[PDB]
Amino acid sequence: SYDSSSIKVLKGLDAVRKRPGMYIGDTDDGTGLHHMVFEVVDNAIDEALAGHCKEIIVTIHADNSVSVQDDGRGIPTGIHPEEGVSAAEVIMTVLHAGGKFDDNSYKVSGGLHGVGVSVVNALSQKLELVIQREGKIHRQIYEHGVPQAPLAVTGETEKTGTMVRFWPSLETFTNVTEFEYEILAKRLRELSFLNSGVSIRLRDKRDGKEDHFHYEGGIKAFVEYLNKNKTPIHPNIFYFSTEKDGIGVEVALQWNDGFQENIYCFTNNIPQRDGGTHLAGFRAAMTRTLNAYMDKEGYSSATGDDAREGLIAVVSVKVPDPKFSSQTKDKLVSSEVKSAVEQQMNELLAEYLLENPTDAKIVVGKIIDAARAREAARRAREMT
Amino acid sequence: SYDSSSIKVLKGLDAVRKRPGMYIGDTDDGTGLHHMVFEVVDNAIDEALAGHCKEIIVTIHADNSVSVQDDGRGIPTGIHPEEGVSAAEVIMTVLHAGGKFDDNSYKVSGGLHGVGVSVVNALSQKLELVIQREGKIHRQIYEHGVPQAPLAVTGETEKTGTMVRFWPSLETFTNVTEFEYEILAKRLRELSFLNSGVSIRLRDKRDGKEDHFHYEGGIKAFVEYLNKNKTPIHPNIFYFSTEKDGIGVEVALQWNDGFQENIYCFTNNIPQRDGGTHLAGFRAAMTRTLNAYMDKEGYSSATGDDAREGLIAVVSVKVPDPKFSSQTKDKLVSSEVKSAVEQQMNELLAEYLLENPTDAKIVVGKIIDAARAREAARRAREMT
Ligand SMILES: Nc1ncnc2c1ncn2[C@@H]1O[C@H](COP(=O)(O)OP(=O)(O)NP(=O)(O)O)[C@@H](O)[C@H]1O
Ligand SMILES: Nc1ncnc2c1ncn2[C@@H]1O[C@H](COP(=O)(O)OP(=O)(O)NP(=O)(O)O)[C@@H](O)[C@H]1O
Ligand SMILES: [Cl-]
Ligand SMILES: [Cl-]
Ligand SMILES: [Mg+2]
Ligand SMILES: [Mg+2]
Ligand code: NA
Ligand code: NA
Repeated sequence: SYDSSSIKVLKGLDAVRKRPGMYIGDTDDGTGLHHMVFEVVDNAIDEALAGHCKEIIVTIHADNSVSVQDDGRGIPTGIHPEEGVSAAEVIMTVLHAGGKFDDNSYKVSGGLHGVGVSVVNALSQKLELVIQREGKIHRQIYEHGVPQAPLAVTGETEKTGTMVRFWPSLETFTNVTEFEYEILAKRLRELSFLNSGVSIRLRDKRDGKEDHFHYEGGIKAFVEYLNKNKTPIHPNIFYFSTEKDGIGVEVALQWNDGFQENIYCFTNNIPQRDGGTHLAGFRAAMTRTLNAYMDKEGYSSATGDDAREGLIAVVSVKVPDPKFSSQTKDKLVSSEVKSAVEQQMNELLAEYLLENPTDAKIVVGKIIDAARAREAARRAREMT
Repeated sequence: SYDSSSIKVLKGLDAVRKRPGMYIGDTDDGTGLHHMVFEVVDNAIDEALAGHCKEIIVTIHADNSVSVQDDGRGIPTGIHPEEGVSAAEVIMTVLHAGGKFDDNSYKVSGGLHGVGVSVVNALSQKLELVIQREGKIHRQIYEHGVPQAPLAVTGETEKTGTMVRFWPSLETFTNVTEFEYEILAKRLRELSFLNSGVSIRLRDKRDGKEDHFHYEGGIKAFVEYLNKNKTPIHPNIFYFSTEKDGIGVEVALQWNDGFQENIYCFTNNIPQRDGGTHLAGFRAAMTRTLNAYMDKEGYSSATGDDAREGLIAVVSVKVPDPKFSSQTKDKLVSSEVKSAVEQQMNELLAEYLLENPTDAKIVVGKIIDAARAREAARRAREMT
């Protein structure tokens, strides 16, 4: 019998536990498990983007929990009048709740859905929250998303910051249930490059391993790092950072003598594994600008794929209200970012090629060689 | 100042309008716009999967609205006691609400989040709902997700079904704002193949164009259709349908003399553009089973990619509670589906090759030729 009693409304965090895939991704291969950490880290990075956090400490504990401490402003603790509990508890227990729906608290933030840490909470057997704010230490414990007691003051402090420690629920996560140091370290190293001036520490209490990431030089240095064990073919890394029409665009790139393409795209410091409009704009400007240069200098018919071979690039955009296809933010679907990146790249890459004739000549050589190899592969295929 | 008044909770459907990308996808290139239709169509298909709907009519109206009529059971109309309004209104105005959180109303369904038609409503300037149920016609109008009046009886009927007509909000959708016949027709043709016995009609009132899709022969015929304007190299399409361990697995495939691979994956009739665990299991069993056959018959070192060239396949699984990474359901992230597909394929594909020696020999020839062409391309590349 199909009638009004067949219709169910899921309340609070029940939807997250019921359908974890739409909130955290794959709960079996480890990627969802580590995403729990990255949600908490993204909130600390957002305090760093806002200018308030200079140190982040990520700890893998020996009982398979993870903690993240930041020295930012602290999650607000005052009573939220509408809901009648502390703003921190609203944040931990209510979907689509937070301080990133306008630009008053965070001008630019990776966060935008009001869901992230509420997901972490919902999918954790236990979560510990410690907040340092307004001279006071506040603490609260959750079990499966349920607060055990109201947020309470436990003492005094000169400091500000937020600490979240969580133990993931094995009723949700299967197969890969332990944290992998190198997965966390990769992401934290990249965040250090993206956030100059912010100390990021990683500690593993299982084995005593630790890292301290504090690179200077930003994404230009990130490109150097990524070519470290490769062989760059030209010495001058192309780089710019601009802020035009409400949108920050920062690009670095360099070709090496290998045959792979590795472009890393980020929006408000969140990676897009599956690319998006920023990558589409980057590719479009590279193809245009190189073809124009080869035409003006008399070297020209290669395509956009021949520009790929040997490329390492980082594209990092800063956007007031970006649009992603999912909570995991694997893909950027904001059309005006395609145009901002394309426009800035066309102008600054053309200047780069004019100002660095030796590099330009080497890169043209590489593109031509890629095209020559592509055409020979094709003829060889046809002939078998 | 960052404090508890900085924390905002979005209510009702406000979150959908605020962050449409996580609910509908890209609101500028047309893909989100057409997804609005497919959400409504998916709900009618779910009535068809359940055995209650034999006809679906999709109409593109001349004012740029779309309607979908089905002859299923009808959206329940009785008052939902907890919320105090009709179950239909709860469905249209509340996220994570519906009848697909257990298997009592729909054994198997594409739907699972309780979000789809509430998203359509939230992002529509206007929505018209007409429900035929229990001898009565019920009607309600929404504007920007807001009901204008409570659901009302308007007359009598011998029929059952649901009709939804919506006008998409241009405050949300940009650039591609008109419906494209061929986008809808492609999806509806594929749903006809996936749902034998269900009449699917498409009508465009802008120009009088119409289609009636009612293919028989199912996914085996779908593979024939997809090779129609190509040249299959062997006459016998591989096909099976089984239901083992709670999971339905149905596969059809055939090689052609071209060089592209086109695998179409579906879970409860919803396509996965970005693949997933069903595709991973399909690839794994193909590689294993073909290598075993080539080893036993003495033809063997090709890889999994050489099995790709010329392949057309459809993989359709039926799963009680699948896991997707997003509301748009582009990717299946359920580990036990990888194993069900892999296991069923290994057993039935090996039988197929034994029972059809002429086809097996042709397919082995094709795999070998693909490998030969791959190796020649590689040597040619190296030498430039
Ligand atoms: N470490 C932190 N320091 C200060 N405020 C924080 C911190 N973590 C969370 N918050 C606050 O809690 C809110 C909710 O966080 P969260 O549930 O992650 O959603 P969000 O960051 O706003 N968006 P999203 O992560 O994309 O879902 C944030 O918007 C902040 O207002
Ligand atoms: N055409 C229909 N006929 C009968 N019942 C329907 C129909 N459309 C919607 N419903 C009911 O309305 C509920 C909510 O639909 P919807 O908001 O699309 O979510 P869902 O189909 O359950 N899941 P999802 O589409 O994955 O978000 C369904 O679960 C059904 O109970
Ligand atoms: Cl009812
Ligand atoms: Cl406060
Ligand atoms: Mg967040
Ligand atoms: Mg639905
Ligand atoms: Na914001
Ligand atoms: Na169900």
